[PDB]
Amino acid sequence: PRAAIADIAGHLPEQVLTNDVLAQLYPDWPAEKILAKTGIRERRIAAPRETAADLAYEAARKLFAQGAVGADQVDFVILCTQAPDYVLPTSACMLQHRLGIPTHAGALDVNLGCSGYVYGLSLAKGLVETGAARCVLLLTADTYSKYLHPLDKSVRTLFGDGASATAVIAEHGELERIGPFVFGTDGRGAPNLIVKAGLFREPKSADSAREHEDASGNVRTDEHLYMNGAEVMAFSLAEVPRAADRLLALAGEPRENIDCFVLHQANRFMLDALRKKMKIPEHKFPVLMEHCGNTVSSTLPLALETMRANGTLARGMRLMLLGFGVGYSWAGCLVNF
Amino acid sequence: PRAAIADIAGHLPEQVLTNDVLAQLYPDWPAEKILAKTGIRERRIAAPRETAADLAYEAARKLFAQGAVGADQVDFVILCTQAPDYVLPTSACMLQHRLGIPTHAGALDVNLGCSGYVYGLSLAKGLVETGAARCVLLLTADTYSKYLHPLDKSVRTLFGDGASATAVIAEHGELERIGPFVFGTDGRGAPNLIVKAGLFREPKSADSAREHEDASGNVRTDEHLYMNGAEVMAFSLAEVPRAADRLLALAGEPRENIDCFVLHQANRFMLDALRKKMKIPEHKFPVLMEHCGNTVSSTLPLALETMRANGTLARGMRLMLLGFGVGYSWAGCLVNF
Repeated sequence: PRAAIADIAGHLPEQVLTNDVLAQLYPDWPAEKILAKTGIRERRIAAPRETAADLAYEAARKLFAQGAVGADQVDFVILCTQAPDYVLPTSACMLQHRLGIPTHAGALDVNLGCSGYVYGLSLAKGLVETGAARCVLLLTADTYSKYLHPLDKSVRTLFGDGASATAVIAEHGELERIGPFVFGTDGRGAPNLIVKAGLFREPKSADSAREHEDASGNVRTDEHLYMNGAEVMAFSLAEVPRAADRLLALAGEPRENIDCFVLHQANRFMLDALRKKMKIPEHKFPVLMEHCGNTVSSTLPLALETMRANGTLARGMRLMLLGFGVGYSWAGCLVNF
Repeated sequence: PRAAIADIAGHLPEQVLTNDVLAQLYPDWPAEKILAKTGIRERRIAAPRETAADLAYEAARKLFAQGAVGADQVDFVILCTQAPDYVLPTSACMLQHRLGIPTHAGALDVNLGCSGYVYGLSLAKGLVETGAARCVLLLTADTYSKYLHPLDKSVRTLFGDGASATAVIAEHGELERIGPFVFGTDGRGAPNLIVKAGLFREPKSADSAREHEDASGNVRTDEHLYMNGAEVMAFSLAEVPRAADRLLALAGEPRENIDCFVLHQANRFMLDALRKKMKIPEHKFPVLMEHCGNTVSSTLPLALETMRANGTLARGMRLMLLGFGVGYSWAGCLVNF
C-alpha cells in the first residue's frame, strides 16, 4: 500500500485579535507597522477554557463532514500539539472517544511545533506502508495564546490558535504520493524558543512568576513563551534552503518539477527572505497567513486548505512541504497531491 | 529494508525506595502487606531535579557503550515520556544535542504511558521500512514519583522511575523481525488514571491543591496522580487476553509457537491474574519488576534486558509484547528477536 493525503480540514476559534486592538494596546506598534513587519492582519484566539484538543475535535468533525473519510474508517490517531489537556492521559486517547472512533484505533500525542506536520506525515506514511493502519487521522492543534504574556508584543503580533485534520490513507498505485523526507534537529536552539517553567525541568516558583521587561519593551515571565526572533530567523535562513536542496538531490528530482513550495507560515518577512534566497517565483511560493497568523504545527495544512479554497491547489500537483522552528526542529518532504 | 531490535539498555536512578521505608511511613501497610499485594520490594526514584529526559540520556549512553550502535549512526530519536522537561521545546531535541547525535537526525516526543513501548516500536518500524531512517533510537523514560502524593499508598507502593534505550535498525532479510501489531484506545478510561490539574484542561488553583483522604486511607490532590485500581484491573482483564488472541489470529500462528509473553509489568497480582486467564505456562510469562516496580513505558524494555541478563531471552525467540494502561491505551506485537 501507498500513503496518500485523502483530505484536509482546518478549524480556527471564534475570537479575533486584530491589528487595531494590538495597536491600541501597544503605542509603539501601529497597525500599519504590524502588517509591514509580519504580513498578519488578524489572528484567532481560543476561548479561555477551550484547549488545543477541543480545536482538533472541531477540525476532525469538519473533516468527516467533507465526506472523503468518516470516523468509522479511522484506525490510528496522531495528535501533534504543544498544549495538551493533561500531563497524562494522552489527549489523542480522549479524542478517539469524543469523535466516536473505534476502540481498535491506535492513538498517541506528539510534541513538536512548527516542524510537526511534516514529521507527522512521516509517521503516518510509516504506519500505512507497513500495514499497521489504513486510515491515519493526523491532527495538529495549538493554543500558544495560553502562554503569551499580554505585554510581549514580539509574539502576540505573530501567533494565532488553530487546528487541522488530515486523513492519510492506503492507496493503490505505482507512485510515491508522500515522500521522500529530510529531517533536522538541533537542540542547541532550545533556549531560543521556549516555555522554561511549568513542567519538570523547572517547576513554577516565585522566581518564574516574576515579570521582566526587555530592551525592546516586551514583558514576560519564565512561565510564558520566550522567542529570540533574531536567532530563529538566522536558523531558518541557514537551514531551510539547505534542506530543500538536500531533498531535491536525495530524490533525484529536477527543481523545475516542483509546482509549489509550501513553507511553514512564520510571517511575511521571513517568507519573503526565504523566497529570495531560494530563488523561487511568487506563484510557486504561497503566503497565506494574513488572517490566521502563525498557527504553529497547523500552518502547513491550513495553507493547503487555503490553497484549495483560492484555487491554487489541485490534484496531481507536485509539492514540497517545509516545516521549521521550535526545537530547533525541521523537516521537508515531497508530495504528489 | 526490514526493522529489527539491534540492542537494548536500561537505566534506573540511584535512590532506592524500599518496603521497609514505606512501612515506616505507612503504619497500616507493613512491609509484608506491601509485598503480598504488589510483588514489589524496591523502586528507584529520580533525584529531585533529575528529569525523565536525564534518565533517558543515561540509558542512551549505556546503549552506545554496549557497542551495537553509536551516536554517529542514529538518524531518528523517539522519546516516549509522560514527564517532559518543558511544555516546549520537545525533550528529544535536547537529547539529540546532549548525546552528540547528528543534526540530520529526526527527533520527537511521544506522550504515552504503559502502552508506549509497543506503539514506539510501530513508529520505529514504520520509519525504517519506508526508508525514512536506518537507525531509530527509541527512548522510554518516566518519573511518576514527581506527581505521587506522599500519602497516596496505592501508587507509591507501585511506581518506580526508570528509562530505556532501544536501537531499531534496517536489516536485510526475508523475515519480519518486528510485527504484526494490534492496537487499542478507549478514552472513556481517561478519568481512571490521570493527573487532572497542572496543564491546559485544568490549570492549578486553590481547589486543585486541596487534600482529600479516600476510603482506603490514601491522600491526594487533583495535582497528583489518581489511579482507580479496580477499574484499571477490570480494563486489563477485559482487553489484554482479547488483544493477544486478535494478534495471533492476524499473524495466523498458534499460541504455542510463542516462546515468551512479555507483558507490561503492572504488578505481580495483575500479572498472575492475566497469566491464568490467558492460560500461559509460567516459564513463558516473566514477572521481573520486584526491584524496580512499575516503570510505566520502560517496563517492557527493562524486562527484556533482565531476561537477557538471566539467560531467558536469546536471538531467534518468538516474543509477544503487550503494553496496556493509561489512556486507556493498549498495543501488542510479535517479535523475532
